[PDB]
Amino acid sequence: LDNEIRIFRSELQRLSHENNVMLEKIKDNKEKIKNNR
Amino acid sequence: RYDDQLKQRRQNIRDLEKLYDKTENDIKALQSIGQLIGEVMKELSEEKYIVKASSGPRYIVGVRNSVDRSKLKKGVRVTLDITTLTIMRILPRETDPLVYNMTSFEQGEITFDGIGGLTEQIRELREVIELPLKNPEIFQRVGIKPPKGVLLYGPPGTGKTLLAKAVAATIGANFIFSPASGIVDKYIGESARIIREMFAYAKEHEPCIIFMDEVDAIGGRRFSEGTSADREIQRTLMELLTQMDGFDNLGQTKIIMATNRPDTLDPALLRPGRLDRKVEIPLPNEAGRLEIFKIHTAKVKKTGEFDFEAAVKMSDGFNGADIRNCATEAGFFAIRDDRDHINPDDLMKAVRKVAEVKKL
Ligand SMILES: Nc1ncnc2c1ncn2[C@@H]1O[C@H](COP(=O)(O)OP(=O)(O)O)[C@@H](O)[C@H]1O
Repeated sequence: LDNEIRIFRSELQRLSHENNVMLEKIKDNKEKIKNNR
Repeated sequence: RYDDQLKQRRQNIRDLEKLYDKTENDIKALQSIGQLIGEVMKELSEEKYIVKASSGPRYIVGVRNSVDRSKLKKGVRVTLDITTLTIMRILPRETDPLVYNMTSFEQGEITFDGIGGLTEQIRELREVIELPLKNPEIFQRVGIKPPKGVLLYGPPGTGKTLLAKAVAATIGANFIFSPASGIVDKYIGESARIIREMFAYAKEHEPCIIFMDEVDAIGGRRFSEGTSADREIQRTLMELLTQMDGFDNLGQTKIIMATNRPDTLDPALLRPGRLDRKVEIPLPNEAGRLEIFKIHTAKVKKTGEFDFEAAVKMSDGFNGADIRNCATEAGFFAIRDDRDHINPDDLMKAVRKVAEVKKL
């Protein structure tokens, strides 16, 4: 199962990119409301 | 090993797609700033209506493309912008369930009504009101015009609110009831809007009965000075009359009213042909009070006896609604003697205070 970690690490590298992205667009709106509050 | 470290991520992401869509929803609403509320007097053209705001003035306005000019007529409630003042949207059904509420099971056709006191009334209203509703295609060809309305007067403290609630429920009629207080208590100068809605709602749920107490409140000044400050106390009678004249008296809507002081009534209308049939109502008698005391007192853990007969013969000069008090006038002495099953001694001295309570 050597090819496992050579592969199933790749997806892990992806979802971190998927997480930090979605983590910010909410931060964007999270500040807007305070500007209009 | 390196699989579980990822399996927590597909859960992570979907746990944000929920979060995102919310924070993206709200901004989609904040741009949609508020509006202002009004009401209509009349109509002039599809390009120009009239309104009356909820803060005084009587603007003139235009109207947007979408809304049907058909539905826009008098009486309607309206919404519009703040600067241009152009009407866009409508909201009907000025709900106030504290005001009224339906009794659909009153359209059961077999409902219970077995409280005491009165039989010929429930016997006769059945005559006054059943036939014009169930198969009224005969009142025309015979020749006469049936009664558009009714009035039920009497002394206070008699429990008639439940009566009219009942007999329209056994007959199988959709009953609704609203006092004439909140319509003038909650709603000072926005009242008669409720009236017409109370009928339209009542219409499309035809057949149906009305009931409404404290009806002597519409009078107010009754044009006691003709000043333009009591427009509410004046118009609130107007919209009442114009609407009940609009029934045509076919046999799918009838009306009931009530108070204590019919001599205080406003026969500016409601006397001649609107509330045509006037019906007084009696008080109990030598056995009705046992027909009454068999109701309330029966519903509590007494000792079990029949001093009622020897009791009420001592009673006299006795109104009706003082009886929920009379039992509890005794209930406030059973607990004092640290009891569960009371005796008639509390009842034999029950009224002995209550007779003086009628003094003031
Ligand atoms: N005939 C009756 N049978 C049972 N209860 C009655 C009767 N008459 C009056 N009551 C009592 O009086 C109260 C209802 O009176 P109410 O509806 O206030 O009269 P009105 O509508 O004329 O003011 C209730 O608590 C009820 O138990």
